[PDB]
Amino acid sequence: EVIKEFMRFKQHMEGSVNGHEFEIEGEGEGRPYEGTQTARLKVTKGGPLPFAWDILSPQISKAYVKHPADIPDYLKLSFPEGFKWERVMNFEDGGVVTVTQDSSLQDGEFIYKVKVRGTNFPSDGPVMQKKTMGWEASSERMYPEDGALKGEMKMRLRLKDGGHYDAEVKTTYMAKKPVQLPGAYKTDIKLDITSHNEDYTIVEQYERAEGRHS
Repeated sequence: EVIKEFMRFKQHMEGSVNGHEFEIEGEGEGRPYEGTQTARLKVTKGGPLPFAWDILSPQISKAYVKHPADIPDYLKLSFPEGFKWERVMNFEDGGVVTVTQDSSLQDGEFIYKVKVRGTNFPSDGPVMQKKTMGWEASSERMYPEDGALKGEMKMRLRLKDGGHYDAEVKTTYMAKKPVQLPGAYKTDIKLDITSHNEDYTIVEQYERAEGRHS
């Protein structure tokens, strides 16, 4: 079986937010059938970033989602060739992030390449002023459509001030081969930033994700 109980990944991310270009490299590890993983990220070009790390954190791994045996695990089944995903996050204040991502399995390790584009964040808003404080737990509504797997969710970012800053998120996950699509279900996800240096040029994260019937 190509996906072992323990799997590492390597990751390259590039992109721009509000005109600022960056690159990040990461390495992570986790237990795909348990839905858990951690990663060490570092900003390798464009640091320090003048925006909140938190808009980048959900772009850093859906092979690590626990599934019950009766929900086909389309994204695990796609390996070793892998899958691609594309996402839009529409933030409440008009900011937008679009993502394209490629996922493959090479010599026992997952390989991620991510391209992130964000724009129209207000300069006095919480993203450009770095006033965010991590994501509340999300529930992604998963469903087959057009021969792909889609996910929808409202994600909420905590704010330094006590409130929240929300995004509507839409993602399309497309396996490189037509492995078995599931029926509709939900995935419970919680992502934590477990360590960072002051300017977030060195960051660690943890995520747990588990699918269940809806």
